[PDB]
Amino acid sequence: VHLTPEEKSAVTALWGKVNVDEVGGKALGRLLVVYPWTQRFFESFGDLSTPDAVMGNPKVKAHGKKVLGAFSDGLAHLDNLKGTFATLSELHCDKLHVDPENFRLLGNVLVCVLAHHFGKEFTPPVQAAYQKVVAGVANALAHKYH
Amino acid sequence: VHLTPEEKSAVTALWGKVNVDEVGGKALGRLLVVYPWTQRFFESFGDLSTPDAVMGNPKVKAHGKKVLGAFSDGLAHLDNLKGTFATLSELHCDKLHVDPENFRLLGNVLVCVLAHHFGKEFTPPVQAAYQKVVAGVANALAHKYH
Amino acid sequence: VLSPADKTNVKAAWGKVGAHAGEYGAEALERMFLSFPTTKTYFPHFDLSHGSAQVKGHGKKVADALTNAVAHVDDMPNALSALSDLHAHKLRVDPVNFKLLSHCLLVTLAAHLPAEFTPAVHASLDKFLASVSTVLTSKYR
Amino acid sequence: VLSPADKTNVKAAWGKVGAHAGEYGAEALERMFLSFPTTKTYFPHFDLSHGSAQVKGHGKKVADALTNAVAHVDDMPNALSALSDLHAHKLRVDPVNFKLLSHCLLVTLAAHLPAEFTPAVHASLDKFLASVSTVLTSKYR
Ligand code: HEM
Ligand code: HEM
Ligand code: HEM
Ligand code: HEM
Repeated sequence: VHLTPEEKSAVTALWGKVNVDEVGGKALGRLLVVYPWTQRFFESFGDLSTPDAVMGNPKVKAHGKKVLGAFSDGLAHLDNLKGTFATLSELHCDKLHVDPENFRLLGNVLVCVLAHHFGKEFTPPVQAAYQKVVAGVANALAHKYH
Repeated sequence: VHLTPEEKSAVTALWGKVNVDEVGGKALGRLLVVYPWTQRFFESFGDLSTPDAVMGNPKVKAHGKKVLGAFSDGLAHLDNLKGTFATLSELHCDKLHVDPENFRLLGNVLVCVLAHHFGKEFTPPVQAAYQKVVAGVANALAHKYH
Repeated sequence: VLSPADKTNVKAAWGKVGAHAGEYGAEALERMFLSFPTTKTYFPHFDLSHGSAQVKGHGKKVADALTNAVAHVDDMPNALSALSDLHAHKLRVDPVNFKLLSHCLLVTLAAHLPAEFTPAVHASLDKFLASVSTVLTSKYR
Repeated sequence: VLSPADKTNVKAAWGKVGAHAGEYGAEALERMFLSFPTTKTYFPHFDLSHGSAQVKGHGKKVADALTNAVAHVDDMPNALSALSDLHAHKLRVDPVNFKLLSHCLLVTLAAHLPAEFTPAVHASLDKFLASVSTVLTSKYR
């Protein structure tokens, strides 16, 4: 993915302010709440019956932390997401068989979380820069299907 | 895109039987008929008011011939569709701004045309091989968006 | 929306399918499993190899549901309500998967009904399957 | 489907938008044009730069249509029928584009309504926009 200097700046500055122990869980929990078919892949996580149970689920929060970790790594290798994501592409595509559209969905839910967390600071140009990043990460995670 | 020998065989053998002066126009015309928003990009083609006008439109038939030509070229370079398709990706993405989902749609409509034309010969395994090809062509045409 | 012409086209094409309904439902499922491998995970208790009695039996169920939708085309949400709850709530079928099966059903019909699969009828069938798919994913909205 | 809880959640959140309706409609459009450049081609007679009176005026129209849908949420197909014909027949708007604008509308609401944009309300709004989008693309099925 190619971000202009202007966009790299937008992305990096916002990211340095992200609570990395919390934001991932907020995005994963919202993905499970808003697009409930994704819960199919998380049966071992326990109670996902209501939004409160999902958001307060310890495993959702821990797993989200790993997901955010992967986005952080991608933000650091925007020029080789394919390589950065090979192992994870193999897991999500070859092993779990997650349809790649859900990669786009999780990226958009993360964008919604960032907007909710940063408010006015998440301006339209900053959002545009993040859309390029999440589309980049989604395409790399789907490499094993291409 | 990686096809097994078995699939390369399936694809190449069927393709050698395709009427290349006709099949492209049948796929493009059906794309315009079945998913009518695509007509937005073909205003200069004239009468597209009914299915008969679309299918019998000389320009639809001529344009489809070019589209089929591109698929033929791709079938010949399954190991560098990105390169084979660079110029066309630039046209469809940078110039016309066609949403890439329509690339997947045109590929699936071509698959429907092949099934209609070959009947029982277009077996489930042969179809699977062609789905890998059209997904490959669609991903390459969308490269300029990635 | 399904127009009067679309309803006529679908009833006509489905009419030609006849005793082959279940066989075509099974062929569509097989084409789906071979073409879009991700869909196979919904069927663990099924052997999906060619000639499988389970895929054959399930193809008959899919055909019967489509036939019910054709027969009550003006009341589709009600007719497929229980099926909608099953696929969305219990099975958690990804919405994208309905587009995949719909495509395989069109391919199967195109492969068996050369005279009937005209561009106009192809369009009506696509709209019919899109409508069925909308209903089946409605317990998500 | 939109459940009773979803209708309450949407009316509540939209209620907090208040006099800001049109401004948010315009911000959503701008976010859409910047984030998904392909959508700009539908607006040739519009200058889409920030502060554009046309995008501001058009944001008010989009908000008013959403407000009409909220107000007649149980009769959405009828309420948005003319808008449906316009976007599908005349404008030929690609169905994918509704998902894009819907996403930008959620982002805009999340950016302006911190207290209201809870996971439950986010889900209701997503379902509401999905329903609006289904209606707006229905003159395709
Ligand atoms: C861009 C989006 C995504 C990213 C960056 C991502 C990242 C990750 C990471 C880092 C792990 C842990 C890997 C490890 O244990 O070494 C993981 C696991 C997992 N992910 Fe994702 N993921 C994404 C989307 C999805 C989606 C959409 C689903 C399905 C709804 C999904 C389902 C799973 C499952 C089931 C596991 C557990 C694998 C196991 O431990 O056996 N992921 N993901
Ligand atoms: C995989 C799918 C597709 C392939 C292989 C393909 C291939 C081609 C080719 C070979 C040309 C002629 C290029 C030239 O004149 O040098 C062309 C032109 C064009 N295509 Fe496509 N195309 C695809 C999909 C689409 C879709 C989905 C749309 C939009 C609905 C579209 C719209 C156009 C337009 C408007 C032109 C005319 C460009 C001009 O002459 O100014 N194409 N395409
Ligand atoms: C045109 C669309 C579809 C129709 C008409 C349809 C119809 C049906 C019917 C009639 C049943 C049997 C219900 C019963 O026993 O009461 C069923 C079951 C099922 N369907 Fe579908 N279906 C469709 C699409 C899908 C898709 C796209 C998937 C997933 C890829 C799917 C996965 C399943 C599964 C997993 C079962 C349960 C099988 C079992 O455990 O016995 N369906 N469907
Ligand atoms: C939530 C979804 C949407 C709503 C509620 C909505 C609403 C509206 C309304 C109320 C109008 C004015 C109609 C009139 O003047 O009578 C309009 C016009 C228009 N819309 Fe949308 N719209 C939506 C999505 C879209 C999308 C996704 C696109 C394309 C990317 C689009 C493109 C247009 C265009 C090109 C016009 C005409 C502008 C002009 O020529 O003046 N709309 N829309």
